[PDB]
Amino acid sequence: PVRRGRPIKQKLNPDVPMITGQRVIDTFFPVTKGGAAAVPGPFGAGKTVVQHQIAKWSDVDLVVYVGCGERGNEMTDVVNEFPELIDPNTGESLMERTVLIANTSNMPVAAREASIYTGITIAEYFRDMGYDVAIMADSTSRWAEALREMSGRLEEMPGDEGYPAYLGSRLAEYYERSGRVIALGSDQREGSITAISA
Amino acid sequence: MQIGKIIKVSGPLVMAENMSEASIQDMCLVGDLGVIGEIIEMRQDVASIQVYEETSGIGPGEPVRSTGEALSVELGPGIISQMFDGIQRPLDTFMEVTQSNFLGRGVQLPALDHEKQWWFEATIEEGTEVSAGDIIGYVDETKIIQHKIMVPNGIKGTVQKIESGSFTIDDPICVIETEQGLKELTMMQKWPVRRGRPIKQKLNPDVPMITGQRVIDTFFPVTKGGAAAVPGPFGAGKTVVQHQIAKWSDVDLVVYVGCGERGNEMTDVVNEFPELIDPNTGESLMERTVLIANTSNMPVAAREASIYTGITIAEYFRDMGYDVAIMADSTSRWAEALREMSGRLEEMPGDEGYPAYLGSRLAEYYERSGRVIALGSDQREGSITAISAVSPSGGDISEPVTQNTLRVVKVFWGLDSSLAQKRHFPSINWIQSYSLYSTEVGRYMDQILQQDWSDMVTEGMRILQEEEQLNEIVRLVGIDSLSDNDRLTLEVAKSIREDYLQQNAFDDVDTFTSREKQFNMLKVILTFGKEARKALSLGAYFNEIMEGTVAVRERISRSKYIPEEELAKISSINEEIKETIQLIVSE
Amino acid sequence: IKEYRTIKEVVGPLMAVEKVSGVKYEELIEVRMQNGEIRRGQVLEVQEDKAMVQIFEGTSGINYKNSSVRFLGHPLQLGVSEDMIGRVFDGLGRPKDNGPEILPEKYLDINGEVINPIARDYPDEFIQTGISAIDHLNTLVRGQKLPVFSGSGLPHKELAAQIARQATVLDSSDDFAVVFAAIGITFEEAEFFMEDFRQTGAIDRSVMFMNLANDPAIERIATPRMALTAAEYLAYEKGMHVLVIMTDMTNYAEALREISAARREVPGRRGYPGYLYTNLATLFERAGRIRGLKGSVTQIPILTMPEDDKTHPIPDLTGYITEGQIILTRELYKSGIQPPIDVLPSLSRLKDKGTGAGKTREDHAATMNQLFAAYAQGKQAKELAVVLGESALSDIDKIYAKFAERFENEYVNQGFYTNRTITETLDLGWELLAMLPRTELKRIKDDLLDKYLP
Amino acid sequence: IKEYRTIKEVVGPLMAVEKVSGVKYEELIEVRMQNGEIRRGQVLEVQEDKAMVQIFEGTSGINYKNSSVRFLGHPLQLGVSEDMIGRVFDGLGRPKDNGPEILPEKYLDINGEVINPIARDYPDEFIQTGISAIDHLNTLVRGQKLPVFSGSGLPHKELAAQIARQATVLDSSDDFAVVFAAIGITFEEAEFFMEDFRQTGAIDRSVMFMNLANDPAIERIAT
Repeated sequence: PVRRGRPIKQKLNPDVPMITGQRVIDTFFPVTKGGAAAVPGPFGAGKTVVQHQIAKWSDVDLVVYVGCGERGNEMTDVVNEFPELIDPNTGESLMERTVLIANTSNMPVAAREASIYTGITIAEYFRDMGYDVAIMADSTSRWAEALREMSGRLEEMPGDEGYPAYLGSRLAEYYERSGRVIALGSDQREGSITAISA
Repeated sequence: MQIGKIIKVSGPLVMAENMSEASIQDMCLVGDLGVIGEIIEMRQDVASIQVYEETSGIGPGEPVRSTGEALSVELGPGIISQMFDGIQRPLDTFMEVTQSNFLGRGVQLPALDHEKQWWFEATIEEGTEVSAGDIIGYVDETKIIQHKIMVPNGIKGTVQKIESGSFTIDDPICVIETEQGLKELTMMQKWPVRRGRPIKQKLNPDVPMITGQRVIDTFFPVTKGGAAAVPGPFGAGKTVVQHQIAKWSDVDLVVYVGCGERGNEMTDVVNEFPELIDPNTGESLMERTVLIANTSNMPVAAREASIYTGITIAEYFRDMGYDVAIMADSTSRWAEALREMSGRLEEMPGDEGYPAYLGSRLAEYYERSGRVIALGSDQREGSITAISAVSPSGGDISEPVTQNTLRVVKVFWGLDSSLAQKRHFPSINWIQSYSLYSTEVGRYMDQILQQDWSDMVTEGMRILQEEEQLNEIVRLVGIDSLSDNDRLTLEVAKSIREDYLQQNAFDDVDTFTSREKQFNMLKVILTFGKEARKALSLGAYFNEIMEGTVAVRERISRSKYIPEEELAKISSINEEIKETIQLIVSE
Repeated sequence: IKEYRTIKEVVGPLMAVEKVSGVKYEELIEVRMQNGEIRRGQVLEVQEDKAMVQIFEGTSGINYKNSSVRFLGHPLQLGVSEDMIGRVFDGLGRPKDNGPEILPEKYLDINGEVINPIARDYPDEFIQTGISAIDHLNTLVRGQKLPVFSGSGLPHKELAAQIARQATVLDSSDDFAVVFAAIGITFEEAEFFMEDFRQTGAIDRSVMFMNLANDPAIERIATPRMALTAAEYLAYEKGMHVLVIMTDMTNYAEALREISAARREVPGRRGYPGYLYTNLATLFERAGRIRGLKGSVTQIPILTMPEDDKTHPIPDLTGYITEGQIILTRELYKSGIQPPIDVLPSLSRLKDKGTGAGKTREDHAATMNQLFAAYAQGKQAKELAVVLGESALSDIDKIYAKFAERFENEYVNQGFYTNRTITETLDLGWELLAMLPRTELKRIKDDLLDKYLP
Repeated sequence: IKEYRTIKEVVGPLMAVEKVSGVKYEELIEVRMQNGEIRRGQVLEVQEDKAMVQIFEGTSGINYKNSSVRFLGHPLQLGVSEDMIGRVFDGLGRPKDNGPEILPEKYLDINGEVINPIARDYPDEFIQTGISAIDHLNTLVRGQKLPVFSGSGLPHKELAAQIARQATVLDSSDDFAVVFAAIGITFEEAEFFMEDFRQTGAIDRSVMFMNLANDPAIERIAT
């Protein structure tokens, strides 16, 4: 199920810092394996180039890019410039270690809401195998506007700026599923899901 | 006996069938527990009850019993020196019967002691035709107050049998032959808290209440039957001013009502109020005080009906011919409970998240206080003076409940935290406070002591208002660059502040200042200003006045400690001031 | 108990059960599905033979035809016992840690009962938190409701953990305990508490109720009532000095609006329920002393002010039920001040009850007002220095400016693992007053200067 | 004449009378309670044999079964007469000055009628109020709607009393009258006007309608 986390032995404290390669992050504002990080990414700030640097020079084993209600023109850029990224060690295409999810803005609303839950569920499957996964959510703001649309379709009580009153609980359920945990099994292998959102 | 059956329980709302005999606003006992509830809506035999206590553990099929009466209050011997909640449950007896320090739900106890033996001394004569309010006897309930037994409303007939003996509040003490037939009367009567006690005639209060507090009784006086609003900012000593009014005011009874309060603030009232000592009798102040105590955790209806219970009790003693003083703390926390009750009824939100009838409920409260002509052939007079405290979050006085309160009341004692930090007690802002009785009280004052008291208060206030304008100029140019007339005005105002406005409630003599002591104290201060100003226009420097008037100014400063039987020592200051000033200009 | 197989409607987290009798309001239910999954629930409304229930875990995957409902016949209860000290429980009291399950002495409703106003006792004795900003300037008193106002991302979890370790009563004949209630916090904060409480041995003096952020919203609302029920049991029945710490109280209000939005109820200010003031008062007023009883309940609720605004409904309504606040500012945290406690907007309404000789030294209130007034002019001169340079500052204005700098780095900034006794805090306050000349110290009496001033 | 003992529902300030006939909108009613208390009310909605009414004095303590409703058949009216000059009435128009009630010439709906735009005349003559600012900087004219904006605590109470005494026309070829309407004011404020009007003799050429703050809001609207 896409709205239900995968069972684990126990969740651990995320303490191993993730080697992102970027000097500004790894020195002053780092993120550990299984930690979370938010990115505004305004116009002209070059967040497109930054996301690729975190997607290529990160010691994670798998990358899950999720687009929750993104603009189409922006989305077709990510579609094109992702199989071009070369792997630092092997040298093959980055798609050999990447599961991509793409939703256009004019696409069905429920697909844009279930997008953030699909990638985190797939990342949990690779995490149970013992790999360190990293899921990139861009842009989580458009996913919040998808909830605001579904809340209006169900005639729910308005919250702040129209967003539903359970917007915080839905966000909490998302980031709480990611992290450095101990997968199920008789060997107690460890995996991690580092969450980066725009 | 008619019993209803619960058909629905949804949160604080419980609906019951077989309620045809019950009427709107009647109290009920809901469920096996019997939790207190009130009928809000009623359609056919099915009534909609708003339960006041917790409804957890209550389901359909449980019995519901209607008391056959709205929220009432028992009025008889045993009501004084008792601490009740909003619905007038005796906290003292409740704790003993429960044998626990907590409040269990479903525990129903009578407000008064229906088993205590009181000696009823009958003053009425047999064969007398009596109406509502006619006094048939009395009971010495406390050492300070004599509880007077009066004929309840609706009873009108001829007394047939009256006897003096020790009875309970349930035993019939008198038999009256009404037009319908014989009816018995006891020492205790019930009355709905949401209905005002009938009066013969309402009179405007033109007699000032003697609180003994100089700043109040002089500049911002309240009248017997008026209403004063006090805002409570932390650290301003509202408790001290409330205590001084409760014990020094010339009122027969004092009713203290706690609508809502922090458990530690309400505990401060429960401990410190019984320790107040009535000055005349020397007994405890509770011997003439009825206290009502609620907290935030207590039911909202008890918090909302707190001021209506306390003012009904005050009306009960008002009809006997007594002067009662009712103090509510806080009306703001009462308004919060009112808004929560409004939310339970799904009512439409008014201005600033308050029910649209917020001003009406406040007007219905203060319009029950005042000097009235009570019922009965005696045509005796009684009064109720309201001293309500307003607590606004952030200290803003523009909050709805204060502006609606100030639209009705005529007195306002603006407490100031900045004055309390300067050790200025009572911390009452003399520029922001006001009283609309100042003109009528001034006429009363000039008549009783045959002096121009009204012209002195206006001058004393004019000097204080001139000090404020000078302080703004002082901050810009300095104190030294002022005329000697301006320098004298600042010292005259400093004398009014330190020697008159400031009084210590703990000092044995300074805690209370009689009316004649207030007159001579303000006169010697104004007399010094007149004689100094007159000599200042004769070529005398301001420094020269202060040099040769050190001994007299100190005697003026310590005039607040002169005993009441030594006011001649405060009257001779004027003759000393006159001789000293003219001696200075002669040199 | 018999099972009911009549489920007429399933609409969201609510569920309609029919043909039942003897069902009461707010009682617990258990739902057995086709799969056999067990899910707790609570009755929200019952009329005639119908009954409306709300499931905690959710309503996903439930078939109305092939499911059953069991009515336990009791509301939400907590098995209180003296063995709860040293154990970690979930939101509703189940053993969260891997320890032996306790044998309940009794079961109590989480709502409790209201304290009799004449039975409540005034706060008197002083509680030493070991923090100079909370022991000297904003003293804590037995039975006081003194909250902490913080911001999102500010070190309020280290502060709450520090007070739980250092809180003590200076009397020998007493038992001290802490009831730490985590409310809708993340795993990383929950891991920080449970690990720190066992690292310093503070868990041996604490009863922890850990409620996560992904836990159901019902458990988030029940978590305070659960912990407060165990708090009143240890204090009023076992006679212990109980200190209650709640975090996060903003998450509690966020759970009320989420529930209020599901109940289709009308919102009040800022969408929060109109009964937020009363629902919070139900929790904060469950504290204080009781006549004849040695135990007491003291509450330190920690809440995060949304948008760092004090006029927000959550911090505003809390000020109407509590007796002060402890403000945490980001500016002090930017300068490494730990704990970042701004003493200017913080206050304790009952601070005068636990000071003076016999509860502290004779110079507690005197140095409090002098340090407060000196730190005011110091930050006033610092703010005035940015506007018109450092040239316009006078000699005393530069002295007070250096005072405010040292008052932050040496007095307030003590570290989250430094337990200053009350004597060290007062002696340190006199050391900082030594910067100012004796002429500036007007409030302190001349007899006190000759005795303590270095 | 007809007395209706069929009260179906009592929901808040509103009652529901069933099996009724001939009830019109805004019709004034009169509720006879089971304890002899009489409360008057107004009709807000009427359909089929049902009727929704609103009680002025409130709904407290009303038992649906043992209470009756009397439909008077007339809307809110006022007993107009020349004998109203020098008398004090309440919000509903009933006597208040402890004086003998007077018989009226006719009854008129308080809603009034709209003046025909062609039959209306322009204001033509000024009114002497005795106040310098009202008679010079500003000017009052016969038929003008000139309000006084004030605030809480301001002496707008004494000003309205001053104008009522000093209002006259020069020369006084025709009669001058003053209709004073007190709307939801306190008792001491209402007792101020009554004592001031009788002391100065301004009551002799004025009619006073006094509605207190503790009076029902319906009376405050009809005042």
